[PDB]
Amino acid sequence: PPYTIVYFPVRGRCEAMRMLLADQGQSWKEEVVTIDTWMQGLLKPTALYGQLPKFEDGDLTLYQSNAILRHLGRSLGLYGKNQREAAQMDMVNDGVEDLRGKYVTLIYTNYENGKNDYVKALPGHLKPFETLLSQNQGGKAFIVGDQISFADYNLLDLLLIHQVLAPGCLDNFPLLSAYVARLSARPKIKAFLSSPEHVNRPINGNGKQ
Amino acid sequence: PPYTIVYFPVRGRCEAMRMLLADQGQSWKEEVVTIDTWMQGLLKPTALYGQLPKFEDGDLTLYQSNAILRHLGRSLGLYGKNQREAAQMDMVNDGVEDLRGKYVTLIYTNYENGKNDYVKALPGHLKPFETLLSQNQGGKAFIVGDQISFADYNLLDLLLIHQVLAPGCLDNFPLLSAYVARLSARPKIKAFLSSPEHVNRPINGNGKQ
Ligand SMILES: N[C@@H](CCC(=O)N[C@@H](CSCc1ccc([N+](=O)[O-])cc1)C(=O)NCC(=O)O)C(=O)O
Ligand SMILES: N[C@@H](CCC(=O)N[C@@H](CSCc1ccc([N+](=O)[O-])cc1)C(=O)NCC(=O)O)C(=O)O
Repeated sequence: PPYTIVYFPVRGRCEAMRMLLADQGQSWKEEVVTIDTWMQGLLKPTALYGQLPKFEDGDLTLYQSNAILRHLGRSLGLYGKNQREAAQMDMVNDGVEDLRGKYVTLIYTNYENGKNDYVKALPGHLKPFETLLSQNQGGKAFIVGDQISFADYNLLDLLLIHQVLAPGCLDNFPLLSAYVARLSARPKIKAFLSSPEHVNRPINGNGKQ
Repeated sequence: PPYTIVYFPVRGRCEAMRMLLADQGQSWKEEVVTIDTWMQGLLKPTALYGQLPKFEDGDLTLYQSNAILRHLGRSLGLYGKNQREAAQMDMVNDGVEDLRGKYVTLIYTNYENGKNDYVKALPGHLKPFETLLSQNQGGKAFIVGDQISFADYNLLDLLLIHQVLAPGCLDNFPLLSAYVARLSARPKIKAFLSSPEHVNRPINGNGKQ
């Protein structure tokens, strides 16, 4: 530390890492970048891939939301207890990222014409996570092993935004329903999710959610 | 170990991990899955995300190409020397993945109509990697630090397949050109790139490259 998140005034690819920091009792600074400021062209060319989020942890400056999550995982001991768990956590997180990519593409490029096919195809994309939960202490612990990891925060966010997109998408996925309920109920996440910083921030950069 | 790769008969998302294993002096088995076998629908339901590659390292079964690369990185000491390097390697690999994703979309969905725009947009996506190299011992070493990492193999593969897509795309990226040449010249990679199993394998699954 200190921690700084440099991002658009949205939840997007930062709410997972924000929930992570909150739940871990870490404080951080938000450097909010408007599109107006972004369109000025001063910051964009200094970013590695010309994109946000950008994250600072003391002397370490990072880009790529999942690299940031993995760094937080390794540094804060949220990357499982062993080599198997670390690999399985990567496998989970890559799955989360696949579906997030499909979600982002829908929201920003094809919402009106593509939502119906998306929500229709969604249960097939959520089943893997229910399956993962089913094979880990009957879904009563975390996505991998018995301790919270970076992969949990990301999957939790993915499930949260998808409930907004499709209200009852988790009714046919009991383990994922209770999982969302259980992790959201953790005191520090509970507090974060009800905080003005979170509540008064749109999920995405357009209207669409 | 033992190592087993379960995949379709293409280079695709497995050539990087193959070059990794080859370069590290590791042997592995190929379990080639044909469209016919996939269609018969016994293996697909058992795969976590209904997709390949599937990877076995002794008792550990994995899906997700990048999770496999990260696992090989962690277990074979190809994940840098410290926290900073590990995070920067993740930042590089995620960038490689982003571009590979765009590549896959071009190849498999919009090759003819989209190739023109893809190639004109390509230099903007290659520049970050040239910049990284220029800032790491003047491009004389690896993408991050002075030892080969899982990120190098993934980047190397991505660059190679783009040299097929756009013959001269590295002309204006001299450090990447030399980087490709130098890594390709590593005896075990040089050997692997000539080997019939690689040479006889098509880059993609639809016969487009
Ligand atoms: N692979 C990268 C993807 C990063 C990314 O897509 N960043 C978007 C913002 S996240 C999605 C997003 C986009 C826009 C807004 N907004 O409010 O304007 C909010 C969120 C961006 O920087 N766009 C600016 C640009 O490319 O020039 C990662 O995981 O970090
Ligand atoms: N995020 C995953 C992506 C893997 C993936 O996309 N797998 C696909 C493509 S394999 C490479 C491939 C693509 C297309 C053909 N083809 O026939 O044209 C052949 C092989 C797959 O298994 N598809 C089977 C399915 O979904 O049922 C990863 O990184 O491993």
